[PDB]
Amino acid sequence: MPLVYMNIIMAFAIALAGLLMYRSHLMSSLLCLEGMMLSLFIMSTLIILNTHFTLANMMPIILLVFAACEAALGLSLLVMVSNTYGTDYVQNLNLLQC
Amino acid sequence: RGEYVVAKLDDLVNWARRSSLWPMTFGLACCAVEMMHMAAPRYDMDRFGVVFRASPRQSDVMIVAGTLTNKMAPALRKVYDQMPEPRYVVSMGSCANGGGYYHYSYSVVRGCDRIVPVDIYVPGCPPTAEALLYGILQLQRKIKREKRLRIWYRR
Amino acid sequence: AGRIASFLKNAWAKEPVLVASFAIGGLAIILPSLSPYTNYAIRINRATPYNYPVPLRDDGNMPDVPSHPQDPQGPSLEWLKNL
Amino acid sequence: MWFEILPGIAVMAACLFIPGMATAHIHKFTNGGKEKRVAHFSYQWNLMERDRCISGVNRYHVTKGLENID
Amino acid sequence: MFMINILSLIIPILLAVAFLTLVERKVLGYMQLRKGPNVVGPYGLLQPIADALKLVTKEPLRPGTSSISMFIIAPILGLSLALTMWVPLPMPYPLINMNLGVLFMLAMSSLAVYSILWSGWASNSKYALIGALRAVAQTISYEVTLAIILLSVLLMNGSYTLSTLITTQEHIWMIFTSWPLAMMWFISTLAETNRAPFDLTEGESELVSGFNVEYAAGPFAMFFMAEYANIIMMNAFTAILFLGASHDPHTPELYTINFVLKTLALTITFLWIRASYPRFRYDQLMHLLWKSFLPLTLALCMWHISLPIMTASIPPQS
Amino acid sequence: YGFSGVMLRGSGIQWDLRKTQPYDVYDQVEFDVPIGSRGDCYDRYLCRVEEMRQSLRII
Amino acid sequence: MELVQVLRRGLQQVSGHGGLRGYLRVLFRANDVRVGTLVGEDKYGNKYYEDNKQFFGRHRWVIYTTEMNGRDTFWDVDGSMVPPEWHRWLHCMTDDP
Amino acid sequence: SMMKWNRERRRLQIEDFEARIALMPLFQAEKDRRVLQMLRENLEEEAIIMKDVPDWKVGESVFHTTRWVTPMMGELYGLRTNEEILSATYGFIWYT
Amino acid sequence: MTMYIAFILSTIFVIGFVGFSSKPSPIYGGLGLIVSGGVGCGIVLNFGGSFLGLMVFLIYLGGMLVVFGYTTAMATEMYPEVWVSNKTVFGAFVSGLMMEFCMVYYALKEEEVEIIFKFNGLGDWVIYDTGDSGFFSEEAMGIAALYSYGTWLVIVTGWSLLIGVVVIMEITRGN
Amino acid sequence: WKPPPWNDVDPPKDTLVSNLTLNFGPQHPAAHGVLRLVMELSGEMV
Amino acid sequence: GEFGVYLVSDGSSRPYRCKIKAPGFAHLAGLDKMSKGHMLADVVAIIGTQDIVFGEVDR
Amino acid sequence: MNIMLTLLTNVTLASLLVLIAFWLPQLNAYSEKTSPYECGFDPMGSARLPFSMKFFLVAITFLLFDLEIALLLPLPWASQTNNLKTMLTMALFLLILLAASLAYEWTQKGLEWAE
Amino acid sequence: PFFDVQKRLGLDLDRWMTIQSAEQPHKIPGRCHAFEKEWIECAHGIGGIRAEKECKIEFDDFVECLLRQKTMKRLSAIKRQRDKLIKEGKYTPPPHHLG
Ligand SMILES: COC1=C(OC)C(=O)C(C/C=C(\C)CC/C=C(\C)CC/C=C(\C)CC/C=C(\C)CC/C=C(/C)CC/C=C(/C)CC/C=C(\C)CC/C=C(\C)CC/C=C(\C)CCC=C(C)C)=C(C)C1=O
Ligand code: SF4
Repeated sequence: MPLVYMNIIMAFAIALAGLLMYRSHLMSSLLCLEGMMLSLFIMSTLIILNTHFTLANMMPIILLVFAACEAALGLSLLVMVSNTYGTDYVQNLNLLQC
Repeated sequence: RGEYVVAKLDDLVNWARRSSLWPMTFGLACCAVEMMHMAAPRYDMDRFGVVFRASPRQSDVMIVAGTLTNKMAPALRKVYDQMPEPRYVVSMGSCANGGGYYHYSYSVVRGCDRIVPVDIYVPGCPPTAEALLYGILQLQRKIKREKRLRIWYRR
Repeated sequence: AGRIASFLKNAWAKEPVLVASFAIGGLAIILPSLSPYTNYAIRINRATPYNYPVPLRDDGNMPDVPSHPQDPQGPSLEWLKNL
Repeated sequence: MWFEILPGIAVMAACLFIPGMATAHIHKFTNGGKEKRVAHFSYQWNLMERDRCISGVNRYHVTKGLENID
Repeated sequence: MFMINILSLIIPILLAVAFLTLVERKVLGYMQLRKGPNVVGPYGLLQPIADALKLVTKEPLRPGTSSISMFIIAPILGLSLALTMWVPLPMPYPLINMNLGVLFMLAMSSLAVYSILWSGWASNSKYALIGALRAVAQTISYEVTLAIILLSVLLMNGSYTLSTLITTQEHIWMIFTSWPLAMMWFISTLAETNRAPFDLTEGESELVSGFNVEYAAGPFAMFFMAEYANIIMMNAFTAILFLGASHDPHTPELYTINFVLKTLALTITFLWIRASYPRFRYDQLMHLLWKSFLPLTLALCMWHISLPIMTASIPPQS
Repeated sequence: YGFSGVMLRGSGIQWDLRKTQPYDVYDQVEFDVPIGSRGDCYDRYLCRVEEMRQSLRII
Repeated sequence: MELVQVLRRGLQQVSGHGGLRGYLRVLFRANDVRVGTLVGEDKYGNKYYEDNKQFFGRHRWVIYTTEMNGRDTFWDVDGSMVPPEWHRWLHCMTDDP
Repeated sequence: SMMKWNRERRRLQIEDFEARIALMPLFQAEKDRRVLQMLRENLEEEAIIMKDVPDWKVGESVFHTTRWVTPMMGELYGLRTNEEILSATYGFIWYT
Repeated sequence: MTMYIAFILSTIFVIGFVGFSSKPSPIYGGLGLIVSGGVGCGIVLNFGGSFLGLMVFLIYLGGMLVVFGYTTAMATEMYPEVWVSNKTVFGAFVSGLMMEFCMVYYALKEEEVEIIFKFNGLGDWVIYDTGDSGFFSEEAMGIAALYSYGTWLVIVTGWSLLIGVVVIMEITRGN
Repeated sequence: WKPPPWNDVDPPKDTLVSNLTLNFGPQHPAAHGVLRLVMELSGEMV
Repeated sequence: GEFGVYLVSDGSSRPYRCKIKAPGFAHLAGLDKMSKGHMLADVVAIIGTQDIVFGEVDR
Repeated sequence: MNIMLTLLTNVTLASLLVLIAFWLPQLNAYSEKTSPYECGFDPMGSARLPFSMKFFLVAITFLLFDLEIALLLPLPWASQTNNLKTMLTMALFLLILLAASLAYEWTQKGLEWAE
Repeated sequence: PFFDVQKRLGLDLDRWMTIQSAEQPHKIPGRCHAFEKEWIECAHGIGGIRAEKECKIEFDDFVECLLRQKTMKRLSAIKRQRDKLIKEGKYTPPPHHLG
């Protein structure tokens, strides 16, 4: 079970850890999400190029296709939190707690 | 010899500075209009290597053209501070030179020299664009006579 | 005519870029079905050999398959040479 | 009266000339006069590698024809 | 001697960029009844060297509110990419014969905006941030049409390799086949290079100097390097794409001369339009494209998608 | 707003001191005042160009 | 036809200025190569030419002297090197040299 | 004009592809001989290299089946020199 | 040396990942993702794929430019942070960098690490396959079959993109 | 933990606007160099 | 525009009060009314359509 | 071999030019010289506070538009298939859906900038 | 599939990409086409619970061909032992193995 796969999997692991931990902002978490997407693309591309699964090379393209759509929707959510909140931080997003 | 080498380096650097004097768009009063007419086709600053450029960060010579008043003097001094060295100040017109018509007013600086060190004094009210071109050429010769690396060699 | 012609003329007056884009799009949509060369294009894409024509075992019967590339029986693309 | 403009392009033309020739000449010099063989697909690269192998001197541009075979 | 080729694709390009300033200040000045630079030596042939010397000996102040690291990495990014995007051009024989040269150049052109981005943000100025955002909007709007027009034009090429364009335009210029797109393409080359009448990132009239406002001496000269190298490379790419030229395999010098002349003519038209128009107003140059360029280029994309099929003229991929 | 000159002439207001209250010998020369239409920048620019032409006539 | 004559008079440009050496002398000093009738010369050495065919503004001109009053003026020159008597004629304030 | 030129280019590409087809069997024969020879060389080297090893019966297959497997490029050039592996693996991808 | 290439590029990929996963200012996180994406495109290039790497390049530069344009607009602060300014971001950067350091340390000596999956790290040149692509790049024919084979994928992707524009419209409507 | 509003809408918060205010003034080529235009603007719309 | 002077004498050889009515003053007073919703570039156009001169404005 | 050698040449040449630009000219720096430039007078104080961008909708839909060109770009190789009818229908499907997206944005304010 | 509408309508939507042995464009074979074909033809209709016990060595060969380290571990230990014993002079490579 070869080496480059280890580096891409480990990069995805740190990006998953980074997403699941917030510090201040909303953009940073979204960036960490798209980094997870990047690691997924690189991994899948490596897998299918190595296996000569020619009909499956469209799969990373569709990955990126829905990647950009989710990034867009998340940053529109950030637009609205900024419009109703002035800023984008998450610790002040607490109105739903009670 | 080292003196000859530093001499030639002085000539090269001084030639570059004098042949690409980039002035600033700091017209203040009627003295700016002549400042435009020498930029007009007849006299055409461009052929002498001088091309107008705002944003003091990328300019060398300031032609203070027009009356320098009290309300503007802090802005002029600050803007002169933004200029990275080497920098030169050309004073156009009697108002920017020593006060001009309104030398005895209450809100006029009695000479631009009181705020920045003026390098070339161009007289006129307003100076003819030929006279301002002559002042710029005089500043050019001034840069030509600089002895920076010579003084460094004789530190 | 009437309302339709007036609308076309007003659209040509006001927004000619939209009129041109819609006309080009409609043309590019509906012409390719009508044009007879489309099939030709497909055949050309079928004519271009990328993989080897792997030979098949001659167990006798099949007459159509050539026994040599120069042999006359088999598919030919003289049409492409002429066209 | 724009002929004074013309030198500016002229030398500049020379500037834009210098790479286009040089690369070509370099491609001729480093590949034995002939054009640099371009491998846009694996088949061309296989041909180039077999040329390097057959040449015996490990340069693909060195070509052998009828004299090499018996 | 691959190093020799690399140096021969850099120093001549930098010299051409230097003389681009002189030919601009002369052609423009002659548009405006002036004479342009005339004093330094014969016909101003030393002005590029003179101001080159000044800009690298003038004091390169660093603002107190800057971000040092990006303030420095931005000029390097700009010049490095402007120089790198010259390597896949099929000047007789391309230096780097890439199978996806068009996509590569699109990628590096899209990267070049990041130099403007980081330089504007790191400078800590109102004008610089304004110019950075105008650059954001301009380059995204024009990049969409850049990609679509490139696809539409190259549909007749058969692939993305730059060299085959010469084979494509063997008997006729490609502009006779896609003259509408070419017009749009030219405008895009005007805007991606951030030139007139779309030079709103600098906006000398309204933004003093835009994203170069806090850039002085060497870094400023370097951003100018990137801008003018991009101008010449874009005109070269336009010449390669549409105005093809004859290429004798035995004498590539003929194709070199023809290509260089076409690039020179396209650049001269760049300075021509720079001195014959007012300047666009931000949203207009956006509303120009998202409402007039984008629909037309989509329609032309469908037209050029269908065109080889309806006429049985699909170009080969090899 | 106290506007005068072009900014009146550029917004339909038919007023010009050279004609309404002639001074010097302006009651002798013949010229036309370029009344504006919309009051925008373009209309005022066109008014200024036409004033240039009419002043040429007066010269 | 006019192309040939145009190429030709460019050689009268170098012929009038004392050959090639004087041609580059005036080209590098006065930045012009145009010829004109020698209207006169002053005691300081400045040569004073006129050509009525040129448009108003360049019909008269000076090549400044190489040396004046113990100062090398081969490379650096200025407008104050004009003697007062000739400053009238040079600035088109009179037609009498 | 583009239609006519593209049709001619299609004919030329067909001609070139059929030339490649005519030439492919020799390349296939030479390639299979080269890979078999390389595998033989690696096996002979492994015989000497795996001698004092506890248990490394040489020439052993990994797949339980007996049908031949296209050998991985690592097991075709493992003992070869550095330039050989660099040119074999990153050869076409790096040739620009 | 040029022996590994892919190894070093993967390490730069991970370092770029650490850069933006440490929650710095979103501009700096964008820069980190930029370098990570560039070196990832390099890895994909070195692994016999050209179109995919350049597609990552172009698409991610577009996305990250829009992220910047929003960052300095909406998600900014009077005091932007650096990877060394705050102790929290410094701690995250330190944790990530020393972690990957010790992972690659345990990797490239033993070359038999078990972590999560068995990782026999001899060399990425090994796993390459001896093949012949003829006169067609496999990846090009692969992603070119989307319009011929994957019609269903065409339909679903187009529908998703159109309705994505619709939702980007509805979410940002603001009453 | 006061109960959520009956209309389930939080009251609109206070103003959070931070519109730019730059000196379109001296040394600017458009401002003739002797103007000081202090413009309170939101982004580009003044 | 309508450039005027309110000259107030006193019977001596020097004026007592010379007030200068300046069209530029009134035009610049109305700059804000003009630039409503217009962007910064429109403001650049507007302060130009007045032909604003601050020698006359500042008196 | 060639591409990274190139890239290295450009980056080191640029970094060098930066080095000579930043170490040779003998700078003399003081506080007011590096003060931020605000058309003369001292800035009000900001340069990092939120800067409203009214094309935020336009900016974000650029992301989807540029995303679709990833689907679009395989066309030069997609034309050379044996199923030209399906390829043509799908390519026109992508282009028609992009036209519909652009038209929906145009009609429902969309491309028009906020105020 | 949960609600397999594809078999009901006889319409192909995703089955073309499910496996590596399907009809690829231009008849390009997969890297492990033979192993996948053998494994699939082995456990077809037999049952997804009988497949693990019955078609085991076929799937093992296929997964090896996919990842290849009952072969690459062989190579790694070969190279390790070679570099080990060559260090102190037990073995020298033959000339054809270095040029
Ligand atoms: C109504 O009342 C008003 C007032 O009322 C009082 C006013 O006051 C004012 C205000 C007054 C004014 C604005 C004043 C009036 C101003 C004007 C009219 C403006 C006039 C302007 C002009 C005449 C000039 C216009 C400019 C033009 C046409 C062109 C400019 C273009 C250029 C390119 C300029 C040159 C600049 C640069 C940077 C280029 C030079 C650089 C290089 C060549 C670099 C080369 C380097 C190399 C070769 C390096 C090589 C390296 C190598 C080979 C290797 C390196 C490697 C290594 C390792 C070392 C106004 C407006 C007003 O309205
Ligand atoms: S010196 Fe004369 S012309 Fe110049 S600003 Fe003063 S009054 Fe006006």
